[PDB]
Amino acid sequence: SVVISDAWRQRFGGTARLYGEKALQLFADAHICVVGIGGVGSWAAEALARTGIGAITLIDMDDVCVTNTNRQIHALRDNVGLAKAEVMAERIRQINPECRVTVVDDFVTPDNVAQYMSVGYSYVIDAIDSVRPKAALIAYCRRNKIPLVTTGGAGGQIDPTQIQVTDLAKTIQDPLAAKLRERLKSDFGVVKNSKGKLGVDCVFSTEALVYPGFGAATMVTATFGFVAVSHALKKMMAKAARQ
Amino acid sequence: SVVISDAWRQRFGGTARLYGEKALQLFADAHICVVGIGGVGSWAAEALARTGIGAITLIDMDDVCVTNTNRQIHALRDNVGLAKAEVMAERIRQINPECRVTVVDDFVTPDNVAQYMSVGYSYVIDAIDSVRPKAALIAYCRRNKIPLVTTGGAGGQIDPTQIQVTDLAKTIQDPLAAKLRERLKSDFGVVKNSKGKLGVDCVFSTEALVYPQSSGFGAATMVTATFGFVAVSHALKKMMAKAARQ
Ligand SMILES: Nc1ncnc2c1ncn2[C@@H]1O[C@H](COP(=O)(O)OP(=O)(O)OP(=O)(O)O)[C@@H](O)[C@H]1O
Ligand SMILES: Nc1ncnc2c1ncn2[C@@H]1O[C@H](COP(=O)(O)OP(=O)(O)OP(=O)(O)O)[C@@H](O)[C@H]1O
Repeated sequence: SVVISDAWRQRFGGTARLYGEKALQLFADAHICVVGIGGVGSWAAEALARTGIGAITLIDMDDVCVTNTNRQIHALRDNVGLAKAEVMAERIRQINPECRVTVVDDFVTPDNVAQYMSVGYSYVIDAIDSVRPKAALIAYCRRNKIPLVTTGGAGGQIDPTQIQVTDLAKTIQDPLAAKLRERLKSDFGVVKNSKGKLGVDCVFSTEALVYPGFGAATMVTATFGFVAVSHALKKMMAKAARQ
Repeated sequence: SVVISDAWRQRFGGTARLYGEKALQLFADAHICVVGIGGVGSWAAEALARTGIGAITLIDMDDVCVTNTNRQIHALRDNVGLAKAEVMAERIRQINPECRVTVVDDFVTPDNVAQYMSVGYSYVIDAIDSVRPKAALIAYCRRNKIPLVTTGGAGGQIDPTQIQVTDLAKTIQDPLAAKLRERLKSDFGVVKNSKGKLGVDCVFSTEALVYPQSSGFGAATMVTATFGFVAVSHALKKMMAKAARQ
């Protein structure tokens, strides 16, 4: 459904060499949504674009702030005060002019989550920090079998080598992930499996949290983003191989 | 000491909250050199800037090519055909206008390495791909006790969770590192000591290589950038430890 141009092949030849032609087409035909374009999600957006994903949706309504500078790819002096999602969309268009980027200038809420998630995404990357919306987002994708990867807390951590993906039920050292399980259970009835799983893939770190509200670093928060994207692409490729 | 301005505190207050106030100033006073502004070094540079490093030198003479798009932070439509180091420098100035950024529009060679490393860097991040000059750079820094972190090959890899740090003698699934060791031996007589170590810290991955599909190894942002990020984290950690020891 995207006809790969010669220019696209120039941009993404390295992607073809790594994942294969079938994968290159799969990515070019994919539509991935990132919700929250902050210290995790902005790097996830970047990585999507640089891996030949053919359509990307970004959901956020916040502006670039100078305090974002330590950990968000869109935080540059001339961007300050502009909407994070539009700034990122403009950058994606510079990475891959043929990528179809949509900006939703809104916050996902429990009342609008169904209408936004129901578009038909290949994958959803959840990089929101507010717990009530995040729980609602995860609950919705999970019930509807919308492929999702969610991300735990990326602040207060210095070691990018401790980042990994596991079922949301098995995360450790992560109070955000913990409070999410709580909310899922009580407000959406989401609960453990036969196997002790919630069936929700989560990027988290095993690192014990560093208290000074938390600080953050690019090397860690970006790696959350990148690990979420690589997890998604792996799943998508495994699915495409199966059928 | 570099004076930390109120604007600096606005940009990097998150850094101070994570690493502490002493570290904020250590980073502001630091001068770190990145050699090779590509799949790994471009993201190393980005990360140094966003962590409040006060001086950064960038060494490369290559230009931004459209084929860099899959894995280099400076590869955008408008930059194609410009010098990588200059493009990256301009971006660092947008991240932190008070960072002092030096561009060396050249390649490191066995004949210029001493002059370029004679500067007194806090740290050197070696992200070059060419094995002969890579050996020359590493051998120079090692002999001179210049703090350095190198990396092996970042291509042919899809899993950013397998990246970690070991001594250069101990890397696996990394033809580049292997050649590098051969060249260190053959050209600088640098060889393993009694404990099996070269005394060179190297970012590598345990991942089995993914060979060319569809003309050398491919690469992805998610992995090559994480190489650079793990290099920066390692360097900052070592710098903080040496400061505390002192
Ligand atoms: N319900 C929501 N829908 C979409 N995006 C959201 C929602 N809630 C939060 N976000 C966004 O998620 C991102 C979270 O990013 P991150 O945690 O790094 O921190 P930030 O909010 O930019 O920083 P700070 O904590 O300093 O305000 C932000 O860009 C934020 O605007
Ligand atoms: N002797 C050297 N000194 C400084 N930089 C170097 C040296 N040799 C190579 N480099 C730089 O190291 C970086 C390596 O990056 P990377 O391996 O991603 O390759 P690239 O050269 O942009 O890719 P390709 O040439 O395969 O398209 C490049 O920007 C390159 O110009």
